[PDB]
Amino acid sequence: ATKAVCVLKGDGPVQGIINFEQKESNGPVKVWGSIKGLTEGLHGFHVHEFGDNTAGCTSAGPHFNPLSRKHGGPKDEERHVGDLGNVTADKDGVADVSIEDSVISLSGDHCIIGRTLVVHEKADDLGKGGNEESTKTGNAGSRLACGVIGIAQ
Amino acid sequence: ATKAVCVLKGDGPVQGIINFEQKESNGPVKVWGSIKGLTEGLHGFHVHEFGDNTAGCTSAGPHFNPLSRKHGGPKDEERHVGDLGNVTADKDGVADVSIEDSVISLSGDHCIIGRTLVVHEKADDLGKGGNEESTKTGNAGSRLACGVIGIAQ
Ligand SMILES: [Cu+2]
Ligand SMILES: [Cu+2]
Ligand SMILES: [Zn+2]
Ligand SMILES: [Zn+2]
Repeated sequence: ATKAVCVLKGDGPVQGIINFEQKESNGPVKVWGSIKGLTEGLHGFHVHEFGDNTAGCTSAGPHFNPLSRKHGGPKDEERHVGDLGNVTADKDGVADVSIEDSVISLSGDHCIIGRTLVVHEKADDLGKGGNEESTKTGNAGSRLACGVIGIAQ
Repeated sequence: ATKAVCVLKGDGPVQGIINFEQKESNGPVKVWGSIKGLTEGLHGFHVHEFGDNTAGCTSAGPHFNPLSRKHGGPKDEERHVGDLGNVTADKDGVADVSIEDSVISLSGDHCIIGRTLVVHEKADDLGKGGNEESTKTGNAGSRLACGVIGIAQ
């Protein structure tokens, strides 16, 4: 009955709280919460490798990718472990996050705990961009707000 | 060669960066870094249970204590896993942290990764206080600055 939580923060107005809940060690992880201060529309949303906030969000490194694969959408089989795809922001800048994912986990090889969650400038093209970069970052742009994923009560 | 890192931050002037490095899974963890904005003298210094920063440092919960023991100094056998004792601050407010500890770990049962590090108002009395509270918190007072412990490169 594992739970985790993460406080997203950054240099600008983007901030929020995102919760994690994995009922069973082998099972899927529900991800939910509310991010605000976001430019209206789609935003990239990924778990990055390092829980390092030394030099801001940049220190977090690249997309969490322990199985050494190419970038993709969450439904895609060929994806990064940390590729949680997009989150959608409404008029007044709020994004009411509600994802459910089976690749990430709060335990084991795929353990995201102690690593960084990151919301992004532009939308994640889910790897279907055609250019070189789309296969890596998703062309989702700069890092607006981020936070280290922590064990929750 | 597992490494971790943590950015200590808070409501007031206290801030800093603390590094972790465990060369071997079964071995001790070197803790080092630099905290500043500290009142001159001793300060309590502990790993708390939860990586929760929702409602500030208070969300972190109590001292990390999976073996259900009483508070103590780091050298004491009867201690909390997360009891790293004290850190010393010099005149100009700076505390050059350099601990080495064998109870905490960056892997397994004692895994501190994904949990919160916390620097304190007063000094930790290392459980020798005689009162009720010294057996729990170390009488080290309020939480000045804290941060979630994250996986580092
Ligand atoms: Cu990303
Ligand atoms: Cu403490
Ligand atoms: Zn990716
Ligand atoms: Zn304690």
